[PDB]
Parts: sequence; C-alpha cells; structure tokens
Amino acid sequence: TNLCPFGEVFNATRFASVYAWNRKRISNCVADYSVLYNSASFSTFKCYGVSPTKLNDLCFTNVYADSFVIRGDEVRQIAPGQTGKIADYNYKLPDDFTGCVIAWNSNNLDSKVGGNYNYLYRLFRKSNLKPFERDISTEIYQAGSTPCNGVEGFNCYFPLQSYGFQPTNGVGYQPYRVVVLSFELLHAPATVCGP
Amino acid sequence: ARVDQTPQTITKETGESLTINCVLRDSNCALASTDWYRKKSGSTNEESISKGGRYVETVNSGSKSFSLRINDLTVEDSGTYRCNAWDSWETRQLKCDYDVYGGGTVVTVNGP
Amino acid sequence: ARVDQTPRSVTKETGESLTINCVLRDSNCALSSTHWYRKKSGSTNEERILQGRRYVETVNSGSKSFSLRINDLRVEDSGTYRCKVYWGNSWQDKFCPGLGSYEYGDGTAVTVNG
Ligand SMILES: *[C@@H]1O[C@H](CO)[C@@H](O[C@@H]2O[C@H](CO)[C@@H](O)[C@H](O)[C@H]2NC(C)=O)[C@H](O)[C@H]1NC(C)=O
Repeated sequence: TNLCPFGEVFNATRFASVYAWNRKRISNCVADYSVLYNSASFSTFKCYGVSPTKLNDLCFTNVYADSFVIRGDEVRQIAPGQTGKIADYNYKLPDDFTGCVIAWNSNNLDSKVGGNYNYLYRLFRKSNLKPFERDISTEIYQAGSTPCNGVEGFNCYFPLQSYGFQPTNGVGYQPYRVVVLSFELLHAPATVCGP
Repeated sequence: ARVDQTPQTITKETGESLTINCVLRDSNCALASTDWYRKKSGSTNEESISKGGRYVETVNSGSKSFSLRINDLTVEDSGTYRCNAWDSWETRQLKCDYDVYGGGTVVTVNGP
Repeated sequence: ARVDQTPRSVTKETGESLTINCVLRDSNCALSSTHWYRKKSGSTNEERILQGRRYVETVNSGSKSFSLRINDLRVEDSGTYRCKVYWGNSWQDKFCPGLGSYEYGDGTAVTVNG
C-alpha cells in the first residue's frame, strides 16, 4: 500500500492547546517508524508495551495520532500511571497503555518575545479525566461553597489557564509539541503495518 | 462547518471598546480551538492576534460561541478582523476536521 | 522519568577540565546505554562523542548516573553537549518504556575562552 501520513501530524503548521488536543486516525497504510525513531529532532521517544526497535515488524488494528502543546516540565506526565495537572485534567493515558510518546522542543515556533499566551491548559476540574477523554467545556469552576451563575469572581474561577511562553524561559517552561501514537491490536485484520 | 461573524462594520473613537462575536453553526462537533486574524487598514496580509492582553477572548462552549474584545483603541487598530474555528478530533462516528473562517468585521477607529 | 543534566551552563579558560553530569530521577526501569552528543557553537547538527584521548565517559549503572569529562580544554570544544539515555527491557513492568526508548538531557552550554 502507501505510506502513512505522519507528516501532516508531526509537521502541522499549528498545534492545539493540550486541553483541546487533536486526534487523527491512521488507517490503511504502511507505517515507517524508524524514520521517526532514528532522528535527532525528538527530545523524548518513549514507547510502552512495545519496543521502538520492533515497530516496523508489527501490524495494528487501529492507530491514533494525538498532538498537543505543553511545557517541558510537564512532559513527564504524558505516560502511564503519571498524575498531575495535565494527566488529571487535560490528557490522560491509561495504565494499560500500548503506544509511543514523542516530544520535541518548539521554542522557535511557539514562543514570542514578550510572551505567547495563546496556548491554554485546564487548571480546575471536578473529577479526573478518564483515559483518552477530552474536555472542551468552559463553564465556571465551582471552587467553594457558594455556587456560580456563570460569573467569574470569588470561589468562581475560569477553568482554563494560559501558558506564558517566552524565548528567555528555562527549558522547564519552554513549549514542547507532543505526538502520542496509541496502538490497538484486536482479533481482526490489521489496518496499519510496518515494512 | 461555518462560523457566523457579527457585526460586519463598526466604528469607534480612540479610547473606547469594541466586541466581535462569533457563533459556530451547522456542525455536530463542539467548539474546540479558535484564532483571530487581523488585516491592517492599508495592508495585504492577515496577522495572528496574540490573546491575553489588550485582546480579550471569551469562549462559551455551551452556546458554541466565542467573542473578542479590544480596548485602548488607537488609530492603528483600523482594519478587518476574522474569526477562525478549527479542530482535528475523530471518534467511532463523530468526526470533525474543520477549519472555518468568519465573514469579517471592518472596524474604523477615528483619530484624537 | 526525567533526565536531569547539570550544569546548564559552564565557562572555563583554555587548558583546564570540566565534567558534565546527567542522572535519571525517580526511575525503577533498566537503562541500556547513554550516548553523548555535541552541537558546536554556530552549527545545527549534533556529533556523536566517539573515542577520544581527552574524553572520558563514566557510568554508574545502579545509580542511573552518567558523566562526561573533558580534559585539556580547547576552543574547539565550545558548544552545547547533550546526553542521550537509552532504556533497556524492564521485564514484567507496564509503566516502563520499552527497549530502545530514549530521552535527551536538557543540554549544557560550555564556553571555552582562548
Ligand atoms: C516533517 O518535515 C521534516 C522536514 O521537512 C521531515 O524530515 C526531513 O526530511 C527531509 C527529506 O529527506 C530531509 O531533507 C531532512 O533532513 C529531514 N529532517 C529530519 C529532522 O529528519 C520529516 O520527515 C517530516 N515528518 C514526517 C513525520 O514525515
């Protein structure tokens, strides 16, 4: 068949905020992974339930490509069993995760002089996000005892918070683009194979 | 798969505020991510607006609506503004890879 | 689950030595190996730090600690050094990354004044 369009995900002109992370299905194609793996552009290449050195020899019933922007200090949270503001409220991998987590520093693209405040993340939620769930709502978080009638104020916070991405930031606060590939293997003919 | 932008033409003076509203309609997906583009008056390209300072964006997911409020209007604010609602999310049945723009709002701020 | 590389910056005069350290913090997973890469000041491609008379690569496996020491500093060594740790196959552990997974250190900008 034909090669899987990994480029339109990795090389997308614009990325989404982690709370509104993107998802593209990869299907009916040949997937070349050692092109990604044997690269010098990725800061983190961690796969779970499968070794990256064996990806080109395996087929999968379905492959999902999820992409978002976070800060480097929070890349550790994109992993099974991890907890934190992002894993609990923004993007949660399951404990039984089979796939790869790929991240790279995007300071040259997502940082403005004086700060880029366009990428947001969810800071408040009632319950922790289920695995692979995405929360889009923007309703006022009922923080304290007194309820909120869609008004921001005391004990009534806006659930989303912006990053401040500046070139002069330390690497912990520089923006990182993350692509997570989740692999699914059912008792059905596989749609994505390596060469 | 199209966002409606209102109003089409508003004029203000230096000082005061203005608000451009936008509602995403004719779609089964929620309002995920947004952007605002500005074309300066005697310009030929559109610039991505940086939110959080003078440009305040309010997003309401329940009404699939989002607005942009601009304050401290200077004469350099004269131009056209456009919404942009986009998302790339895919599930078993609900799919939405859309990237839609608004009709535009020509603003004219007068001098001091 | 994080490579803590130190120092982030170092400046030394030509002739003395320096040591770069990067350790894995809060990990229970086996590590296979760790490589060292240098991006010269003004370049954009990294070079693998191969065998060298002035290069010393030390591993404390049980410590998850890796160090690089450069003796007889010269201006040709000025640049940014990164360590690249490779994970081994930690058997019967879901939360560990597979064999061959890697992570780069944050980097170390070294300046050598002539
Ligand atoms: C994303 O784009 C990059 C750059 O356009 C692709 O990698 C480059 O591929 C070209 C073609 O051989 C080379 O000139 C560069 O040396 C490559 N750079 C790197 C860092 O590999 C990359 O393949 C694209 N992403 C995907 C997923 O295909």
